[PDB]
Amino acid sequence: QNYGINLPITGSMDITSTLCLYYPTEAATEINDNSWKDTLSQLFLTKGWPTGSVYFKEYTNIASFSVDPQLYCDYNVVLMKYDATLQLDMSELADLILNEWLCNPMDITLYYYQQTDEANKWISMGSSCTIKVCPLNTQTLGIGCLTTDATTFEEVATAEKLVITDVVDGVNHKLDVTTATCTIRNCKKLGPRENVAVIQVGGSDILDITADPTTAPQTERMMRINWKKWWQVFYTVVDYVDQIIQVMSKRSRSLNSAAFYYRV
Amino acid sequence: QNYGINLPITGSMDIATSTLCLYYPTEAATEINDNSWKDTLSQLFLTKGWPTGSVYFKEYTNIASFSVDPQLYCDYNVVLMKYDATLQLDMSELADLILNEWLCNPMDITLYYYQQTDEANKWISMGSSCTIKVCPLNTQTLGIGCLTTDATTFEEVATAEKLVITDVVDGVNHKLDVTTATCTIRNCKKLGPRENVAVIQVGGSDILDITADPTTAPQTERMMRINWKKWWQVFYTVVDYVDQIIQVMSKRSRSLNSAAFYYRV
Amino acid sequence: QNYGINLPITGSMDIAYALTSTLCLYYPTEAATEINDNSWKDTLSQLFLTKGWPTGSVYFKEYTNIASFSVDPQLYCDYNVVLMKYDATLQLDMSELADLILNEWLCNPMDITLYYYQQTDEANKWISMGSSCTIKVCPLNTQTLGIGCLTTDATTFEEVATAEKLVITDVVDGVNHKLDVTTATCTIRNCKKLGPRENVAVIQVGGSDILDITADPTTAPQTERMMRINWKKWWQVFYTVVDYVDQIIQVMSKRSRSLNSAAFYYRV
Amino acid sequence: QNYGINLPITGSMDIAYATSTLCLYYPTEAATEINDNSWKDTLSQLFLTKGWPTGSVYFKEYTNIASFSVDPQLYCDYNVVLMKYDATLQLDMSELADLILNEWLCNPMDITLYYYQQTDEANKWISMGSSCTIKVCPLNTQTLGIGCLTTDATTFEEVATAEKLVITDVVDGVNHKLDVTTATCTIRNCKKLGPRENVAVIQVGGSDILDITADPTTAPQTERMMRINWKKWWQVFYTVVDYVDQIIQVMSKRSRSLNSAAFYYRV
Amino acid sequence: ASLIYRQLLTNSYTVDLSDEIQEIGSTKSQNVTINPGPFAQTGYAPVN
Ligand SMILES: [Ca+2]
Ligand SMILES: [Ca+2]
Ligand SMILES: [Ca+2]
Ligand SMILES: [Ca+2]
Ligand SMILES: [Ca+2]
Ligand SMILES: [Ca+2]
Ligand SMILES: [Ca+2]
Ligand SMILES: [Ca+2]
Ligand SMILES: [Ca+2]
Ligand SMILES: [Ca+2]
Ligand SMILES: [Ca+2]
Ligand SMILES: [Ca+2]
Repeated sequence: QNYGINLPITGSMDITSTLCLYYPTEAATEINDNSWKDTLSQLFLTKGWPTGSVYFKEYTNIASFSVDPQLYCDYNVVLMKYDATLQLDMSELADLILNEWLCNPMDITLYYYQQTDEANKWISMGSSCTIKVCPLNTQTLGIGCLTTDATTFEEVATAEKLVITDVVDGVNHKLDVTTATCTIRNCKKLGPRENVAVIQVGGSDILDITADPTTAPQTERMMRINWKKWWQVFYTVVDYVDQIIQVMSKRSRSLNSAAFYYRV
Repeated sequence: QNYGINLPITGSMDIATSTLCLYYPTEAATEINDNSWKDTLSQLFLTKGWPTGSVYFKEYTNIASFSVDPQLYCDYNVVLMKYDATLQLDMSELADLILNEWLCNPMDITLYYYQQTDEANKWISMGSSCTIKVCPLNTQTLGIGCLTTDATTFEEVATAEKLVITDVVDGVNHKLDVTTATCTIRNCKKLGPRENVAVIQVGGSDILDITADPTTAPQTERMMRINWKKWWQVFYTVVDYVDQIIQVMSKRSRSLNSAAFYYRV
Repeated sequence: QNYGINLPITGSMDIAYALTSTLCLYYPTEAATEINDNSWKDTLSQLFLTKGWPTGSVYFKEYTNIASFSVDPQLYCDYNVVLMKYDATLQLDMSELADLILNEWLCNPMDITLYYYQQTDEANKWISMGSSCTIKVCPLNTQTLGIGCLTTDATTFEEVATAEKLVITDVVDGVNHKLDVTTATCTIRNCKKLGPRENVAVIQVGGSDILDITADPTTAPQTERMMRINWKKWWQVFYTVVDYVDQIIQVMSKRSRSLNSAAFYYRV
Repeated sequence: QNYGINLPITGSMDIAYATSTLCLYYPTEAATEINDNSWKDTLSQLFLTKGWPTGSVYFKEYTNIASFSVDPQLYCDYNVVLMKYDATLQLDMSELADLILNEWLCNPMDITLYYYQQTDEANKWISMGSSCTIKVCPLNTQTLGIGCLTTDATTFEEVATAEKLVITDVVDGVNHKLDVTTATCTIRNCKKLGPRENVAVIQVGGSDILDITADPTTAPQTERMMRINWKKWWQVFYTVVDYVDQIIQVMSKRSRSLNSAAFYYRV
Repeated sequence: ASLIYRQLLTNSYTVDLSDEIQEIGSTKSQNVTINPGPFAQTGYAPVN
């Protein structure tokens, strides 16, 4: 209980959880049974999860879910339906919910903002996020744009529910986001979030959760299954819950000993 | 991992980028009646030694409105709270919520009876209009001074409150009747202090009971108070003495999610 | 000679030890239609002879569709190479076919009108094949009463397949189920995955690599025998297969089950 | 790799040492006489007493020996086939018993192009189908027929006519041309490998008439070939259930094959 | 004195008999299965 300090841990070589399951409304529509949640709860009970420990969350679309996706649970499994036209949206959602972000406010009408390093990004969430950026040189004049006129700005998003923006580091920008229907925050990626796993249904493993173009890492918590029946999807998840949990882990920020290290 | 929390640290008794959020009521901005005052304050903070782009200004209309799920954004948070004689309890509740670390679990009043385990266990309810009525139950799960079926006989402990910290007798089950449509109630435990936030009260006397115990009324270093007649003077005071305020505060308590409470399902 | 037992095999790590088979190539009718040459099988046979395969050792099998081929894909041949055409809407069908023809399955019968069924292990599935499979399952609690379904009424059953030529159902292990398969056209068996089938390799001619032959959602292994190519000409596809037959055979191996040392180990 | 089949096993002569599936093939006559809807459920319950858990005993129904001989399938670890004796079907019973009880390795036999010869006494020609009509013309060393013109099939010597299952044995070492009716028949060149302990045959009625060897000087009566006198199919089924222990003890499930086919196919 | 713990653990099969004594006096009730599902929306026919 010496919180807040990092002390070396020496080891010798010679020697009650809650699960949340997020699914699209299409799944419930196809199931077309109102007792399906209770059925899955009883199946999870057979797998060992006591009744009431499994929560079922429904979202209408990846677009809607991407608006501040709060996941309160010891373990979270998100069933993401693949659409070939939503590759970037799926990637951004996965990046936001599979990593821990420390976000600070942004007041675009009062300050110019730059990204300090590779771990820094601008995360914008809202009804309609339209982000236009004007880079400034060392004299505080636009490069390819005019600070006074926002039409000349360079548009990097349009009516986006969720957008992760990555401008060139070390250069100040003037932003012109739609603060009325969007909130933009200057975030830094601390690391992975072991609490959450994504199971894509359909598609061909198209997810880039790294802004680096030279890497498209496929973590153990990113899974993909071919599907035709949502009942079979849910049966697979229930039957292999043990493997999914083993792939995931408790949230380090949640655990005690995270006090004074950006807890929760 | 453990970060070695279970390990001792030995020290010798002889050896020898952050952000600042300022919460203010709309009254202050109205009285100042200047459009560039935020830029002016940013420049004055720069003179103090705060890099441009590190100070942010958050505005709330009222203490009651701000009490609805307050958000703590920066590494240092400083809330200017205006004193009203009729809002002593509201100021105390808001100060308790934003100065102490809370761990809250969901409550489903419509399907369960609830009790407070220990003195640290309170019921924090927030929303547009919270109206909590309670019925204590005896050992046989029967109402005491109330009919469990009939809610009109329940005892009213809050009325159209934006924020309530209800404290009932420990070890006694209660049936709760609240307006869940315009209010959410959570079973919270006070973990401890939150050195990330400080409250400067502009106005009246030293009135902030951040402890439910009636025999204790602590006044921590983060609970400051000033006498005011001009909001420009108030802000000049804050800017000039930011170093003292920061020294009183500690940025390590900053949370990841900016919510006033840690939520557990 | 000592069949049926498992005697340890001992070998040395510091010793130097300084055609007859048969190949079957399965392709869709689209390939033949595009090639539009009567003697194309003979031409490929001659080219295989150039590569070292005696004439008469290369068989050319034609299937109309993936869906039709999935109905009992009998491959009796020392080496089998299945060129399956990718379709965006048939990912699960392709995965099921690949699993069925790439793994060894020990299957027992299922009389769903006499018995409830439970899968006892991660390697136990229900494989159903036929003209039209429509599997509808009802899980039962410990009282043999349906969970979320009515044991007496099938319309309340939960459907996990609809007019499927081939399907591999995986239900929650350890719980009894009452099934309502359409046995009038489709037959269902309780199968256990012994392991990989070295005889068969599948070349996906088309889109990206989407096959996963493991029910476990956490793993999608891409073994040696699962190959993938891009294409615009079936002649080019066949030329590639002929030219790199040696690599394909090296990736594959003779079927372990049919080896005369597997006697009393589920074959010969 | 090879399970160490080439290595030896040394056992001592003194040291004290001290879910299988069961298929029951029966004719439709049995079901008709039983005349009960749930007799399979009853027999399942009774097997449960002998120790076979529910879901392990399966009942297969075949209309006739003739039909069942058309590519028979062996589904369970222990396959018990009840064969109804008919004095006019002795050879059919013998052929079916040989096919199921003995393991066979068969190769394809394209007859429209190639002459074929039997190699050793272990090689036969097994033909199955709706109607297998086989006419063989032996050839001398010059590839000319012996007692039959090669071109004209009417001179060929018939060996089977409209048969569901035929196990043809011709003189070894002499080529033959076969005019087999391939439209409704498939003929394969097979070799008998050895016994199949997976399957046992129980003959109801009759007088112990089954030769499972092509050799005329030998009609072995293995332990898996059994016979019982019968007058009620309920009595027959109760006998089988009550004595399943003895039948299983006489059988062995290590011969369970990966596929249900009665023969191993090699191209 | 440990005999109290040992005997309390040993003679625990009588708890079942006490439970049966309570059960026989308990009042019993039964519940019927609840018709579930997204019930089809059927309204009035078109009339004049
Ligand atoms: Ca521009
Ligand atoms: Ca987006
Ligand atoms: Ca950047
Ligand atoms: Ca209040
Ligand atoms: Ca009252
Ligand atoms: Ca209390
Ligand atoms: Ca399929
Ligand atoms: Ca149902
Ligand atoms: Ca399963
Ligand atoms: Ca003649
Ligand atoms: Ca015959
Ligand atoms: Ca012969």
